[PDB]
Amino acid sequence: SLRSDLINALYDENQKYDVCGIISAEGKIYPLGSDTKVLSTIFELFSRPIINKIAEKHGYIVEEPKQQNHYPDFTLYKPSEPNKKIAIDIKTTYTNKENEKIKFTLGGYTSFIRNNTKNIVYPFDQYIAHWIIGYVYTRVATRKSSLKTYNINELNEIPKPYKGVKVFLQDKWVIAGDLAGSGNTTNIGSIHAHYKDFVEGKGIFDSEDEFLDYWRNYERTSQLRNDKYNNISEYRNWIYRGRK
Amino acid sequence: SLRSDLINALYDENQKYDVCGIISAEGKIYPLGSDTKVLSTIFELFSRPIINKIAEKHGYIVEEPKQQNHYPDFTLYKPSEPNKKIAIDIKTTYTNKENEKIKFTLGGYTSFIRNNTKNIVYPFDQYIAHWIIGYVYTRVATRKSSLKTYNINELNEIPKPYKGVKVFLQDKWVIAGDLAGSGNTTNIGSIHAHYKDFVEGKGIFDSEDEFLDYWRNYERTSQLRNDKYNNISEYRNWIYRGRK
DNA sequence: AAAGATATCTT
DNA sequence: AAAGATATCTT
Repeated sequence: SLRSDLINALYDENQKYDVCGIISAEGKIYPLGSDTKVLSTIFELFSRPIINKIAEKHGYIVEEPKQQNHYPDFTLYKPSEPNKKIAIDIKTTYTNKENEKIKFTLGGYTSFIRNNTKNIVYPFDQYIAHWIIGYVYTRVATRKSSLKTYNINELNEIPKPYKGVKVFLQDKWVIAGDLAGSGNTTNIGSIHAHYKDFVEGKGIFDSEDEFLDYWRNYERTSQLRNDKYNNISEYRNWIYRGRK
Repeated sequence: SLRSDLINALYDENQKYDVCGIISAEGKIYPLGSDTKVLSTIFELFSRPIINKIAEKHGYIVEEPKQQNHYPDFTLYKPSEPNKKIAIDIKTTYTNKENEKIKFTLGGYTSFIRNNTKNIVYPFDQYIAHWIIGYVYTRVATRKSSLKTYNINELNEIPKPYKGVKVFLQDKWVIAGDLAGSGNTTNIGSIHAHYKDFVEGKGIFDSEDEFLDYWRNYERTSQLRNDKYNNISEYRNWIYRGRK
C-alpha cells in the first residue's frame, strides 16, 4: 500500500544517504549545525522527494501549505476522493545515547482539533489519516561543528552533525500520550518511550475516538486540570462522572 | 572595525552567492523549501563561516550555544576582554513583494533582559553589545521541479525558493520598537519599517538604557498594559509622572 | 511535570 | 495590534 511503500522507501533512503551541508549555486558547501532547529529543517527537506515519489506512484496529489503555520507538512489526496485526505507531518527529536527514551510534540491541541478550519490546509474533517514521520538522531558529543566552507571534492571531510538517525512512520493517535508536549504553545505530548514502542505502536489510548476526546477537553493549566483530569486514568473517571 | 568588516563581508557574500539545497555525502542534492523555518536555518548556516573569518581577523573568539534554548547565536570575545563580549543574533523575515514594510522578533523580554543568567550563554552583564544580522527575502512559491532530487551536475538548474535577499547589521536597541513581536512567547518587536530604516537605524528609542527600561517594565498583555503603557508616548508620559 | 524558554507568523 | 498559532526544548 501507500503506507507500506512510504515506510519502505523511508527506511531505505535513511539507510543509504547522510545529509552533510547546504550547497550554494557556486558549488560552495556549508556544514550543518548540531541542534534540532537545524536538523528538523533538514529531515523535512530530505523526506520531500520520497513522499512525493511514493504518492505519485499511488496516484495521490501532494500539497504543501501555502500559508506558514498551517498543518500538515504534506497533504496527500486523489482528486476523485476529496474526503479521503491523508495528513503527513514530519517530527524530529534527539537522544544522547542510542537506547534512551524519547518523546515528541505532536501538534497543537487547541487549533484544528477543536476548530475544523483553524491552522490547517483543508478542513480537519476531510482527512481520514494523520501520519507522523518521526526522526530520532543521536547528538554528536562535539559542541563545535566546522566553521569553514567546503568544495564538492571535499564532501567526505565534512563532519556529520549526528552519530546516527532512526526513522518511523506511525498514526498520530497511536503514539499520543496524556501529558502536554508544551505549555505556552499547548502541544499534544507523545508517549515517553524507546524507539521500538513508536514503531510497534504501543500507546496508551484505547482508540482514536478516545485520543481526540482527551485532547479536545484537556485544560491548559495544572489548576484547571486538577478539577477535571491530568492523565488518562483521571479522564476515564471524568467520563464515568458524566463529563463533569 | 570588526563591525564594518563583518557587514562588508556579509553584504559581499550575499550579493555573489545563493543557496540551492542540502547535499548528502553521496552527492544527492535536495531542494530547499519556501518558508522562513527553512530559510532562517539556511541563513544562519550561511553566515557562520563569515562571522568566524571576520572574528578571527580581529582576534575574537567565537562561541555558539552549548545548550539549545540559549541566546545568542554567536558570542564573540577576546580573552583579554572577558567582560566586553559581543552578542550576535541572526534574524530572518519575508516580504511578498520587493521592498514592502518588514518587522522582526527581537528575542524575549522576560529572559536574559530581566534575569542576568536566564537563557543566555554568558551572564548578560558580560556583553557590551548586542547585534542583529537581519535577512529579508522575497517569497517565491514552490513548483514541480523542487520536489525531486538533483545531482551535482545540475546545481544551476535547481529552482531557488526566494528572490532578492537583503541583509543588514545593526544594534538590537537601535531597531527595537515599542510593540511586542509575539504574544504567548513574549518577544520584543522591532520597528515595522522599510529595509533602509533598519540600515540607517531609524528606531524609536533615544538610548539603549531607554530600550532596556521600556522592555524590562513592559506588561505581557493588553489588559495589564492599559494601566501602565502600550507604546513609547505612553511610556515617556509614565516616566514623566514618576513611573506611575 | 508544568510552565515557559528558543525563532517567527497569521488573523 | 494583540493573541495565539507554527516546531521543540529545558528545567
